Amino acid sequence: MLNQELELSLNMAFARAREHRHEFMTVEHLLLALLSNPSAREALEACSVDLVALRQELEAFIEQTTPVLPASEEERDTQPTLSFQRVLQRAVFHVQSSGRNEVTGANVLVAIFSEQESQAAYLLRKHEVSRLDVVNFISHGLENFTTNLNQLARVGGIDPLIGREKELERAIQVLCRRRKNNPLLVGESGVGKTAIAEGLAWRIVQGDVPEVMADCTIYSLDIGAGTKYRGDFEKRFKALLKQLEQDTNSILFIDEIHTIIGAGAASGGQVDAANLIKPLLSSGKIRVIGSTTYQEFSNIFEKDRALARRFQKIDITEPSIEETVQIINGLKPKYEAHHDVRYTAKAVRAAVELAVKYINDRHLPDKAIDVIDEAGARARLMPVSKRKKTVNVADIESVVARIARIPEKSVSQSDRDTLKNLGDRLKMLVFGQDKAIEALTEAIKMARAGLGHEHKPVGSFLFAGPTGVGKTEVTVQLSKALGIELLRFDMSEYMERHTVSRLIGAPPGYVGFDQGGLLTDAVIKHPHAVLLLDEIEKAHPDVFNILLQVMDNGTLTDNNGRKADFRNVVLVMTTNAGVRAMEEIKKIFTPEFRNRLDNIIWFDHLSTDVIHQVVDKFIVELQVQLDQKGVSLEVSQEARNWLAEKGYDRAMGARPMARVIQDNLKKPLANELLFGSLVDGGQVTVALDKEKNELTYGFQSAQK
Ligand SMILES: Nc1ncnc2c1ncn2[C@@H]1O[C@H](COP(=O)(O)OP(=O)(O)O)[C@@H](O)[C@H]1O
Ligand SMILES: Nc1ncnc2c1ncn2[C@@H]1O[C@H](COP(=O)(O)OP(=O)(O)O)[C@@H](O)[C@H]1O
Ligand SMILES: [Mg+2]
Ligand SMILES: [Mg+2]
Ligand SMILES: [Mg+2]
Repeated sequence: MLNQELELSLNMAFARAREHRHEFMTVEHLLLALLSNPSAREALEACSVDLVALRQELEAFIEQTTPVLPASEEERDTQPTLSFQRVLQRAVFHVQSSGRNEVTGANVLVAIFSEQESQAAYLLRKHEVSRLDVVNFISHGLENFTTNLNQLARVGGIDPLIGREKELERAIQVLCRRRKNNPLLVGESGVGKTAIAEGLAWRIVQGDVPEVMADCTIYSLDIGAGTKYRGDFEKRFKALLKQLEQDTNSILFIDEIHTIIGAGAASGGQVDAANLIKPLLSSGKIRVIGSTTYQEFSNIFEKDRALARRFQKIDITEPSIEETVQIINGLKPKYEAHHDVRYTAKAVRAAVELAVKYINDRHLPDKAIDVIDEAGARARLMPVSKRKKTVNVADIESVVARIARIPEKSVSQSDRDTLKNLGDRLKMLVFGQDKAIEALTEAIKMARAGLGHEHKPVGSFLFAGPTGVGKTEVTVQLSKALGIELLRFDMSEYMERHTVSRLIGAPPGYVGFDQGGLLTDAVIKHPHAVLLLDEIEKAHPDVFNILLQVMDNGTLTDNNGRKADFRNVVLVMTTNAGVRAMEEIKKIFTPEFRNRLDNIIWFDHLSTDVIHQVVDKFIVELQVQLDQKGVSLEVSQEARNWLAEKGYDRAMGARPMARVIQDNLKKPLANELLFGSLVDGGQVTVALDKEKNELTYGFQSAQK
């Protein structure tokens, strides 16, 4: 009774339903199959129907609503619904009563119109295909950015909006109010705030929005944390608003509304320009849909108050797992057509569930769609594009793992050579503190070997010991040996309320300087770094609380929802407080603070031999400069003793050494190097006049 072609179309649709593992074979499956059927195809072509858009809409609906049934034990196969059987039976009855030999796809197409409450019939009417059309065929033959969203909808620049009926209903209801007419979509990034504004414009086009909003057109404004860079925000915006307020039912969508208003301007329009237009202050009234995040609504919008009261807040919550699975299932056919691949039902669910578990700084549905797009694209890298089959979760897992992070590079070469030699390298610049450097390098190597927490700084150290023994020098050299930036902050400048009777008397907040800008700005600008905090004992308790968060979470929150990632930072805090005796450090710093440290790196006093090594180091540096000028510097043992004695103090450590070397070894050579015996090279002998306790200087030209 049915055509060969019809029966083939049925088999191909039956085939697709058992590989997608659909439990039901529906009327929408039938219409979809009819798109491959020659007679039904030609009928739809005669009515000028874009078969691809119909293909996409049917497939999307089928995937969102058809239950999948792959599991274990006693279960069932693919089964035609009562309605499906009803349609085919209606076609057979019509055809037999009409005097025709066989049922064709076009006859089934006529039968589908009688399924009044079906999605298939709904889509046919949406595409303006009338039942009569098939019967007649069977028998015979603002200026630039992303503006007019209504126009974008008429073509296909806007991706379809799945679900979120309640949110759309609430936005429409808000726009319909006499006062407080402006919806303010509030939600996290990636949740779908822009998608809802855009999805509304589509509803206006479809006429799925009541008569009062029929003439409405949604215009999106050219936005994208504070705007004021050349032109004239005052007149251009005024001319824009007058062109919108030009007697029309125009809705102005302003994405990221927290940009223009709430923060801080520099001009004289922004907040004040829009404020006039909302109620009435001209000869019209406009409506605005805003979009912002939860934190930007509470703070800069509601408290600083730009226009907060004129807006109606609509909470746009992150979709659930199942709601997101429905969203991906509804977009899936467009991704499959683009990537030439098929995503399994299990991969789709895995994309959503694994993104929820491991991509924690982002939100659904955005992060799940990115994973799906990325997995489809990844398939192109493998030869041509390996279709996939009854497994695909493993692909999703690789993609999610790449997004959740993996930045390696610590194996057989380059980094290995520096880490293995760090101890020795630092021991060449800093003496008398082998243990300190050893413990420091053991901790860097441990973290570089992938052993440690991901949500914590590379290392958190408290460098304790006496003044001028190598604490600052070690961290400065550590940063140069690692090849990373050195971010330095003095905690004596962050005590909050101690320095004022002198002249520097501007301490408002201080913690405000670390937060509101400095500390975070420096860490965002230099993710890989050594963060040195001098004299940590003088810091204000608010700084310590901030430091506890850094050591616990590896992140800071400041400068308007900014994230300072401390994951690749070596935190070093130096203290003089105890004076290495170790029990004194326990009293000064709380157990809570001390137990979050990876190590309290102890630094000892300098020996007489270490002080002599510091002197030699200063002398070699000078010899390097002098040797390049053909000048040989020799400093006698007694003179080295003299420099050691003068450049070291128990209370200052080796702090006075630089000055002492400069005054007694560098300055006395200046005249001879410029206009004396050393002009063309030569020798300098520095000795000690014993019973005078003063250095001796001998010169000889490169004229022996
Ligand atoms: N309900 C939805 N249906 C289809 N796609 C959605 C839906 N919600 C969000 N998206 C998509 O997820 C991504 C993030 O949505 P978007 O509107 O940009 O989030 P937001 O504006 O809140 O930051 C976009 O690709 C958007 O198309
Ligand atoms: N351990 C040492 N090895 C080599 N030079 C040192 C050593 N200790 C001090 N110095 C010299 O003295 C100066 C002061 O050292 P520094 O690390 O800044 O002291 P502190 O331990 O108070 O932080 C350094 O710049 C360095 O020139
Ligand atoms: Mg957006
Ligand atoms: Mg200081
Ligand atoms: Mg110090």
